[PDB]
Amino acid sequence: GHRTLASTPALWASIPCPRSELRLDLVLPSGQSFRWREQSPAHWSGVLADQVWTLTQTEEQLHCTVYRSQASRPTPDELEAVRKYFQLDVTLAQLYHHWGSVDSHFQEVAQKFQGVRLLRQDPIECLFSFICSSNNNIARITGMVERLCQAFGPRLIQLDDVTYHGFPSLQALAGPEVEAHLRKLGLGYRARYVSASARAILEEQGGLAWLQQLRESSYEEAHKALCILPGVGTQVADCICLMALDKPQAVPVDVHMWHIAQRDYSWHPTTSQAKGPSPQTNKELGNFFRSLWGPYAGWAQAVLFSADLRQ
Amino acid sequence: RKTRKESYAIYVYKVLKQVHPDTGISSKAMSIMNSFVNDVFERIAGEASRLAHYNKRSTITSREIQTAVRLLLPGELAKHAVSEGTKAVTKYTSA
Amino acid sequence: RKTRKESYAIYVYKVLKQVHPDTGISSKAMSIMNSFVNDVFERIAGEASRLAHYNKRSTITSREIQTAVRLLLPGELAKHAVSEGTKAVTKYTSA
Amino acid sequence: KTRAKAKTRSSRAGLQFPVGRVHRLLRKGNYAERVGAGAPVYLAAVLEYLTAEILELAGNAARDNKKTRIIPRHLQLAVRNDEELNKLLGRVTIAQGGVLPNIQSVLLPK
Amino acid sequence: KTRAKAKTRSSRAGLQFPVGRVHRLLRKGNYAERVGAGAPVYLAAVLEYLTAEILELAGNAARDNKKTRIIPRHLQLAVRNDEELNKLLGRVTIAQGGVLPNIQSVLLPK
Amino acid sequence: HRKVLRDNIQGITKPAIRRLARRGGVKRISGLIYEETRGVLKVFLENVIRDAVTYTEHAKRKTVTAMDVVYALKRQGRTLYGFG
Amino acid sequence: HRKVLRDNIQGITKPAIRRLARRGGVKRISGLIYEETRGVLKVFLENVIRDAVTYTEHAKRKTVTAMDVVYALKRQGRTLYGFGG
Amino acid sequence: KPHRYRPGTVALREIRRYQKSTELLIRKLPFQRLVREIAQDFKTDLRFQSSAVMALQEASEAYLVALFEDTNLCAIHAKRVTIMPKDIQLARRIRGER
Amino acid sequence: PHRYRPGTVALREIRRYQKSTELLIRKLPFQRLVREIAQDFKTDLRFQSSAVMALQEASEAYLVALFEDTNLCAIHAKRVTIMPKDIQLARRIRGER
DNA sequence: CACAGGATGTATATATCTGACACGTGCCTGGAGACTAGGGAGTAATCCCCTTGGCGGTTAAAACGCGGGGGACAGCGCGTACGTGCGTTTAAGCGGTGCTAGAGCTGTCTACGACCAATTGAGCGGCCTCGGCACCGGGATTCTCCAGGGCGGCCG
DNA sequence: GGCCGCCCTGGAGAATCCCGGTGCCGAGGCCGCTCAATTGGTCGTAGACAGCTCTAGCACCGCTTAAACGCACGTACGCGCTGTCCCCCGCGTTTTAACCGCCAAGGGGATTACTCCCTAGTCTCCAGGCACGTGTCAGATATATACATCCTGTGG
Repeated sequence: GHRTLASTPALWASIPCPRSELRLDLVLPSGQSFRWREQSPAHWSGVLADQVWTLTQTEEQLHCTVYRSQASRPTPDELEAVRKYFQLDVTLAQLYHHWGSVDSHFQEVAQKFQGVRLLRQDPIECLFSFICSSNNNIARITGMVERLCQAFGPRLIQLDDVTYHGFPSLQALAGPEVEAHLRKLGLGYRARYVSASARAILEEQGGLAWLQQLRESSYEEAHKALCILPGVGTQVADCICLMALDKPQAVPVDVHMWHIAQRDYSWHPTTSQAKGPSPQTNKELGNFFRSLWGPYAGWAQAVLFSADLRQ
Repeated sequence: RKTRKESYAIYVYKVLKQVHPDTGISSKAMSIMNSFVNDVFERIAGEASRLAHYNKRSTITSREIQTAVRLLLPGELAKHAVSEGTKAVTKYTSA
Repeated sequence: RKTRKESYAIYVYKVLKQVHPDTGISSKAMSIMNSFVNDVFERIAGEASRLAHYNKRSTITSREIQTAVRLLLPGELAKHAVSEGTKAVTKYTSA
Repeated sequence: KTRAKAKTRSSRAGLQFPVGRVHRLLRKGNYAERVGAGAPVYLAAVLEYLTAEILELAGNAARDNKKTRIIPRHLQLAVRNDEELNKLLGRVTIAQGGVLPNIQSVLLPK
Repeated sequence: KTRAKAKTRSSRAGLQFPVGRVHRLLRKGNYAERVGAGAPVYLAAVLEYLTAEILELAGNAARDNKKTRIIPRHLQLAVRNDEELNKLLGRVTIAQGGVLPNIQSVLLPK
Repeated sequence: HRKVLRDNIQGITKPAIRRLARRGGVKRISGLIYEETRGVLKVFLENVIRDAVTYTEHAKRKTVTAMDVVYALKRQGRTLYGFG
Repeated sequence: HRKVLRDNIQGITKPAIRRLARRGGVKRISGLIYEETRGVLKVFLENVIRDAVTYTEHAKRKTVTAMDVVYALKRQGRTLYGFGG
Repeated sequence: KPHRYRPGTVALREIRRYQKSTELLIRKLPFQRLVREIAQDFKTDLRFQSSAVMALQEASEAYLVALFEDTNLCAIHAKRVTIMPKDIQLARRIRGER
Repeated sequence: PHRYRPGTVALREIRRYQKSTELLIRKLPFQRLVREIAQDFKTDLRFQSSAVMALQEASEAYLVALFEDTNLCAIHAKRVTIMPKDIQLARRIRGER
């Protein structure tokens, strides 16, 4: 079972993370990841880098524990990796103050919201998690990702309810018959969007090296390269750039964001001649958000999305 | 010398000769005719007994037989049977 | 004052009280049960009469009733009815 | 004792079927306590008419088959081809009678 | 006069249905010339058993329907839910009894 | 006091036949069923009532009792319980 | 001689059932018809023979006469002509 | 947008309601008039007990319900859910009424 | 070779066996079947020849009538081949099951 | 796809048994004559109950209409299953014999059931009377159905 | 720029179930009382039982051959799928006639006497039909065709 605060006192790792700068219950279940589940209050658990990380939030520190195999005191490299994953080097207090100064609506929203941060996931893991994240509820996508990990991931241990496995390897997803096998699992048409987004990585784009080289590439070139892959629309490409390529300028735009804009910001497509989901409307909304907030508008977009879900 | 078994052989033969003067009957056809006559007799007699019991009478008369015939025989068969029975009863009472 | 009519109401009620002491009956249900008893009586009596006529007997005895019950009631109903009838006849003769 | 000449009750009614035999059968069939005088006459007349009708139809059927003797097949044909007799004998099986020639229109070739 | 105490034939055989009434009905029903002594007892026992069985099933149905009086619907349920009773009463229509709940599987939504 | 009735077969309305079919367990009914059904009903009565009238003629009565209908149904093998 | 007969239902051969169907007007017969027909025939014969043997036992006889079969058929509403009266 | 049930669910509800009930389905007066009209052809100036008409109505309803059950079985046999006059004719012919 | 088409011989057999009147089931197998069935009810039974003939006549008539009903049921379903479901439907409607 | 010819049943003609049916005969048992008696049923008079007929208010149910969605019906393809024909094998069919279990009739007589006079109590009918059931009101639960959900590629 | 691919929750709305008070009328119990069930005999015959006869059923055998059985080949057909279109269901609105209660009249169903004639019951007598022989001719069998029918290639 998942470790509780009174289970293993000597199997914890504490990092400086104040409550104001981060809210675990407002980020992980807000659709930013589909591999974390809640069993006990203020607890989350997900498999990254073939190791199961369980996270809890205290008043001013963040506690983490690791499942692999029978060792404690996780090495500092894991702490550095999780700090990069959580962007602990970036302070959101200044961004919140600037956003409140430029617009009072964010401050009104952030009156009770303080600590909706962003993640830095593995590009392969984030891409394959968000491939099947189109036109579905968060729970359905999370279950889909869990079933995919069970089917194509190396198992680690059964945590008294369900086995935990590492993320499926890229070689096992580029093979034939994968589409039908995943449709048997119940992925729908998105299963095909997985296959066309796997083989082309190794057979048409240049393998993992091409994908990893985009972490230091330009914004537009990386966005276009991600959009080249089948099934990768503008929204998922922006999400991957923001949460897997370290691109704060990427602002996801969707139905929740559009509803927020039309109900609180009263923004309308000026150049565009319609109000439906289109790349031109997405680009206009992104430009408007960047002009109104700045280069780090993705964090404010995530704050609004988390606020929209909890309302 | 055994127990004599009665049947309607002679009467069916006489009726056949009256209808078709130059036509015979096989033994199997005669047995079928015997069974048919016995079955119709049983049906009419049972219906007459039911009619007598329902009306709290203790006798079976021509009226009961006529009602039983009208109940059992369908269509023009009932009409012709009633006509034949009425003619026979009138002739019997006259002589 | 009128002519009194007989029915199986009291006996059906006694049997019902023996089976289900805390259950009642309706007038329509009592009439239906009376019709059922009359129908079964008529069936068994007619079958026994046919059996007596076929075997050239002139008396309906418990043997004819048992044969009629076997011919009419299907399955375990016949077995249990025969058992009950045999028990009743044995008790009647003993006392 | 020379009484009057005995005349059968069938002769009095002009019938061929035995009035006395039917009277005895009614009296011995436990149908009722009493049997009227005209009840045997009526029953004999009805039986004679039914036998005459069925025999006429059977003889016509046999003549149509170029035979001069009624077999069970002719009786079956006579009963089934006549509507009223068929209704009367709907639940009756005639031994060695066969069935009417009847092939459904769907099964025939076209 | 002082005879022995009158003991009914129903009590002698341990039955509830009337032996004397069944004896009279057989005697006056014109079923046979003579009626035996044990035939009314046997017939009464058979009728009592059948009534007891059908009433037990009807009372069970009434209890399952949360009622303390047996109505025609309960009798219909009892008769049609038992194979032997249904076979015995196959061509019997019970007044105000309705029909068993039975919807074919093809018609149900899927 | 002379009253002659005519065209009363239409008194068995379409909803009545639909209710009977639903009691029987029918989900969809064709539009041509109803007329057909009416005819069937008539034929049924044209048998049973006829037999009943015959019994009424034998008793020298001018009214049709319930027992007459019960006997008429018993002739056709349709024993009815609940009317005597 | 005490002999026991078993598995005689197969004596109702496929051609016999085929001829019976042909008399009824059947043009094509499925292969599974034969077993169902054998079952139906066995049920019918069991029903008739039970009544016939009941009649025979009532008469204290050990021979099943034709009139017993006729009475058994008459009980089931299948009156048969040509075997007595 | 008005709330409309899909075709079929109301039919199943009616089936359940009517099979749960025991009351007569045909109206009393039309059936009584039909009975009197039919009886006129057999004997003029007839009279009926109320119980006689009730018995006729119950017998007719039972017969029609059984016929409709057989018709439904025939319709299902033909891979259909709608009963048609051919189904009634087939059921009657199998039962021997025609 | 002069093979007839699939079904003309069937119609010829229909005509031949509807014109004829003889028993269609062999007598000895039917007699053995009757004796086997009767063994279950009472041991050491004897049968008259007329009894077995009457049983065979009744059996053949019942089977022919059931086959006519089955043929009607099969034609109702727009088919010319009889199947066990047709027999089941016919017996259900007739009231035998 | 219409048609003439080849091949296969099929009905028609004719001789030739043969055994099943139609006719003649003896007799005996079941039907007819004649007479009596007693009860079942036909007929008249009466009570009164149940049916028929009329009427008006209420409103539940039937009739009409419209939209549409689901089912009926026709067409098409295909692949297994069943018809058809031929060679083998099986055991049904026929007649012949032999034995005997059991159906079938007969004679005794005994116990069982019909019938009758005398009682008498069980059960039918009439009358309370109260409790089970029909019903209404209101709320909770359940069942059905459609719109919208961090969308995307496409043919208009 | 709608739009459907695939489908999966979440409400909205309607139907149904549950709980409790109301009230009402019919099921159940009681009570007198009349007729049918029970007692106690008596007598007549129905059938149970023993015995004998002789019929038909059962068993076996040989041996002819019709029929069943197995197998191979081909094609008619059942079955699944798709598309169209039409008609039956669901729902709302308007009409109508069923239903309920009331009243009154009288038709005839049911009960009771009274009588009479019609059928069961006996005895006697005789002839109609049943069992038994027996002859002969209608039908079954076999052979020999003349024609109807089915199936297929060649020809256009």
